[PDB]
Amino acid sequence: LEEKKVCQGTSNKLTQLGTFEDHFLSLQRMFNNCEVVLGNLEITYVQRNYDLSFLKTIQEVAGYVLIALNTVERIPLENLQIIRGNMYYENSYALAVLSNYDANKTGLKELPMRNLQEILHGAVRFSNNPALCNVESIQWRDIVSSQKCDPSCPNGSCWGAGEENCQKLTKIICAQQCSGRCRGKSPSDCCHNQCAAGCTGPRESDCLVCRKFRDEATCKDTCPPLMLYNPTTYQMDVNPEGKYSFGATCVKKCPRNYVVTDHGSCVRACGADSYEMEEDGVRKCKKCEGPCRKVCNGIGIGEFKDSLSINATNIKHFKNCTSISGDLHILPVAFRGDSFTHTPPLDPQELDILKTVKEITGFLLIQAWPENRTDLHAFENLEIIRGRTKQHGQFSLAVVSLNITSLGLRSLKEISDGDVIISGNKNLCYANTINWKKLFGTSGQKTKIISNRGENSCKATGQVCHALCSPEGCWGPEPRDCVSCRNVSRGRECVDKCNLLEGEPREFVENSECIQCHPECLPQAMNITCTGRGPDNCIQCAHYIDGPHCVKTCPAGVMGENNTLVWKYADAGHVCHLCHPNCTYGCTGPGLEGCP
Amino acid sequence: DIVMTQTPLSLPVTPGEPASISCRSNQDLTHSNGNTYLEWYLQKPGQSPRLLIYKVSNRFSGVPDRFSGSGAGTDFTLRISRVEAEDVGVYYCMQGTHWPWTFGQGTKVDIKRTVAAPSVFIFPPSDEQLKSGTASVVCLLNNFYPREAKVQWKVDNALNSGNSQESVTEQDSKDSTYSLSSTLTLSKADYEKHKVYACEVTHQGLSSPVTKSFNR
Amino acid sequence: EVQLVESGGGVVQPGGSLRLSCAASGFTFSDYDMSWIRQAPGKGLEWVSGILGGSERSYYRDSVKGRFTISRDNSRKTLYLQMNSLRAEDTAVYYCARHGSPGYTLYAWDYWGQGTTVTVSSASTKGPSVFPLAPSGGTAALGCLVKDYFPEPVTVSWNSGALTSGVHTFPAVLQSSGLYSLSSVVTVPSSSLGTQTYICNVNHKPSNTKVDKKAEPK
Ligand SMILES: *[C@@H]1O[C@H](CO)[C@@H](O[C@@H]2O[C@H](CO)[C@@H](O[C@@H]3O[C@H](CO)[C@@H](O)[C@H](O)[C@@H]3O)[C@H](O)[C@H]2NC(C)=O)[C@H](O)[C@H]1NC(C)=O
Ligand SMILES: *[C@@H]1O[C@H](CO)[C@@H](O[C@@H]2O[C@H](CO)[C@@H](O)[C@H](O)[C@H]2NC(C)=O)[C@H](O)[C@H]1NC(C)=O
Ligand SMILES: *[C@@H]1O[C@H](CO)[C@@H](O[C@@H]2O[C@H](CO)[C@@H](O)[C@H](O)[C@H]2NC(C)=O)[C@H](O)[C@H]1NC(C)=O
Ligand SMILES: *[C@@H]1O[C@H](CO)[C@@H](O)[C@H](O)[C@H]1NC(C)=O
Repeated sequence: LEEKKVCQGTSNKLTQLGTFEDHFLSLQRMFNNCEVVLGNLEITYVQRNYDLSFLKTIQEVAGYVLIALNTVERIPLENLQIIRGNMYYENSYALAVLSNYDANKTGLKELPMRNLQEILHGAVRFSNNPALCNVESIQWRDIVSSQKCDPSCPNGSCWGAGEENCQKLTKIICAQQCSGRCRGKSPSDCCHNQCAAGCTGPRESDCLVCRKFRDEATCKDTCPPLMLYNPTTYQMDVNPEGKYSFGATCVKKCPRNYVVTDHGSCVRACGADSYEMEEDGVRKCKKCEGPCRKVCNGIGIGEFKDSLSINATNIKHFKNCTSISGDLHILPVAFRGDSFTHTPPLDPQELDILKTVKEITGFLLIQAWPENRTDLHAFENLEIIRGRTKQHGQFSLAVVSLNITSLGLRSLKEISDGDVIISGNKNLCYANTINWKKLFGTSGQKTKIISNRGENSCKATGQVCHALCSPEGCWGPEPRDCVSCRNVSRGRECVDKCNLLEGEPREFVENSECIQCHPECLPQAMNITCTGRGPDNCIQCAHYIDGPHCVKTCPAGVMGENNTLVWKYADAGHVCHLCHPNCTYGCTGPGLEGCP
Repeated sequence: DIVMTQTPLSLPVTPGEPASISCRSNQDLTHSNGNTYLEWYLQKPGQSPRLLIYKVSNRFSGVPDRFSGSGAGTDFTLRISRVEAEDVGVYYCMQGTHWPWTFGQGTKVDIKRTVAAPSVFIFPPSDEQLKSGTASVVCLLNNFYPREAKVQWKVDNALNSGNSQESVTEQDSKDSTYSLSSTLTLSKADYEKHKVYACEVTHQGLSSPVTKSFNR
Repeated sequence: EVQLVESGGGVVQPGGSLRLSCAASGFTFSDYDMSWIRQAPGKGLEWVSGILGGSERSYYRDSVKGRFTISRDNSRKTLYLQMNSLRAEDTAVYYCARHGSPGYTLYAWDYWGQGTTVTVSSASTKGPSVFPLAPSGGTAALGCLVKDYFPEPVTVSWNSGALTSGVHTFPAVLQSSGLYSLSSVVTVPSSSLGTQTYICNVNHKPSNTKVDKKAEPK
């Protein structure tokens, strides 16, 4: 149980790019002396008479193992002991060897994985390997969770020719008492529960490999946590012995330039739904609130310098954009198509790709829109139009000759420069309820709002701002369309009341917003249920009480101070209380009489 | 421009029988978006062209399944499973994939019938025309099939070239025959240099060439 | 129903100018791209020009570019082709055609106009000379030569419509003079030559020329 040489592994599946020779050299360079593959092991497109002997050094794959479209006779993974299957091939496979043959049905004969004893997660699949010998004799039950071969091999089970390639059995022969794996059939032979492939003895220090984490020369279910439970305070303190996880290893410090997941693991880069920030002194991954930031070029910029409009051909390129550098221009030709360039008409529903757009730095010029839409719903999340464009007229917002009945620009809070023109929209109401000047950031900005539906005709039809709106007007008739609320709001909706004394989920009010009480707060009958966020601000706990905390269950095994665990029991009033220090697996009541 | 080659250019067909037209481009017609904009248009006599087939094999609305198309890349075929008399006209393949869009030269589909020999006539120039200093002598082939016929002018047994023009009627709606005129035009001065004006017709309905002639 | 009705065609000298019109009805014209396509005397179809429904862009075949201008007036549902610097090679029937498949996802054209003719030559208007083609089987043939007229067309009847059976009036040919000529012929009973009167009625509207000619045996 030591540190081992680590490599990254690949995620290319079945892609070929170069010559078989270049590809083979890439593999050789990658896995050279590699003992632990942090990712996947993809062995593809290796041809006959190529030497893959370096693969003999590989002992662990963290991801999946893919062996496909090879014609080489031998793949010598003789020392591969475990595939953890933390990533899957084809949505379900940790091990997949597929189609290792050419049109002559010649190819992979020898896959002597004589030390492969554990596949932690994932499935196994062998397909179309007409030259593969002996692997059909394997008893996979010993490995996966839920010539002829030597006569000495157990039940005719073997990975190859020799006695040395007889399958080693460490699970299915084990006594009924054993949790996990063994060295022999006796209850004396059982391995520690944390052992992965087999053991050299009964202890955590004896395991051949670890099921979860390796902290030094010991296997553990988890790494020493970064935070601790403090029984005196019922709160969480920093752990001075805490460690982060790096692959299946516990480490005091991440390698460079790695970052730390919320899960406390060391990774090279944060995930796609996340952003990075260093707080505090640690480079951390945090999940994005809303769509992750993404700047895209607008119409008349870069690749779109000679593009008339948003249209069928370019629309999907705005997918996930949150800020547009430059303009968005939408013109009648978008919806008509262009027959001469085979530009199809824009599918109206594709316009909802623009729902992620919160900012446009230039101008928003809308001169056409599908007639069956009643508002500019695609731009319901647009917050700012900066109007910085310097060579395309005076208007930063144009809404011209459309069929809409409301603007629906629910999130719009600033038009920093440029004039606004809203003209010729014969069904359009609500536009005069807005004090446009309050949106402006530049002296003298102007509006030109005319030849829309008449204000008096709108009033007479009931097309007015909702009763729950403030006097600041609205973007449509709904309580979500108000510029601001009469009083309280729940999310983006102006509402007549928060669920203080009645309704579910129960709430409190914070700066005129209805905020949900914590789920552990028990709803009170015609009386408030909480005074603030979280499980310490409840009037009454729904289940158990742990100090100031309303909790779902009492703490049971959590890491405490002095390198100990914390166990608690619940009394008749549902209050949590410390177990006696010597009930190291928990208790049902106070004292030694609590842990018989 | 992409050149579209149609074969054959002329297609007599027996009603009720199949017919096929080949269209070949000098450049692959697969667009970058994956579609092949290869179309067939039909222009019936006295009408404008109208789409028959699009994207190689799709029948336009109203077009019966007697018409089909196939092919790919540079090689295409229009097939009519059974020709009807109302299908006569000129068929064009058309390419809309590369700029500029182009048409083939057009295949004229008409009616196949039995061989029929022309009745042949030669007409001397009128005196009235001669008065004006020009001589037009006309040879007529009347009601013949097929359309192909060889008409040669011989003047005192010298074969003439470059001084005649032909006109051919459209296929007769009732007898499916053709009629042809060949008009030999000479100055009066040239006319009066010779004696024997002859029209010699070679046609499939004639066992040997027919020669109509006059003297003057 | 959808209709496209063309006009404006006519005869013009090289370097002259004409404007073709295509009036649309029965659909929303401004929703459709439109093209002009032409067909010369001896050729197939040739695409000439195209324009988008709202005129945002126009397209021209090279040999035409700079001499032709396509345009449209959507308020009058009308398409135009302004033709200037007209060359001999521009002589053709011109069609307008509608891009029924928006953005050319399926096909180029559905509806076409009936066509309008453009003839460009340095020739001038002139009635035809009408000479006899005199008879002598047993069927006889006679006719009338309609020579040296400009421009097309000419119509020819026989005894004012009395004689139709056996009539062939040939397509006109274009002589090196730049003038047209055709013949109209009729097969007739040999026995009838002595007894029956045969008159070709020729008409040429552009020169207001109306001729009747009696054809007698030789
Ligand atoms: C719809 O959007 C597409 C893509 O945004 C536009 O396609 C782009 O059109 C421009 C101009 O037509 C192309 O640039 C041009 O390149 C030629 C080089 O052959 C050059 O001569 C021109 O001066 C011009 O720079 C651009 O390549 C093309 N991009 C793509 C990806 O196709 C299209 O014009 C838009 N159409 C409408 C109706 O909105
Ligand atoms: C243009 O917008 C108007 C207003 O939304 C649409 O008219 C409505 O059509 C629906 C569907 O039948 C009716 O339920 C409404 O009563 C109409 N509203 C009014 C106030 O009359 C119209 O359909 C849209 N045009 C197109 C082509 O989609
Ligand atoms: C708006 O509603 C808020 C509740 O969010 C009101 O705050 C209350 O003001 C009344 C005075 O009439 C107090 O008795 C309550 O104690 C306050 N409520 C809370 C939750 O703190 C506020 O009065 C309302 N104001 C307007 C103008 O509607
Ligand atoms: C857009 O964002 C979503 C959310 O994470 C993601 O699943 C998807 O792959 C993204 N699409 C594109 C084209 O980037």
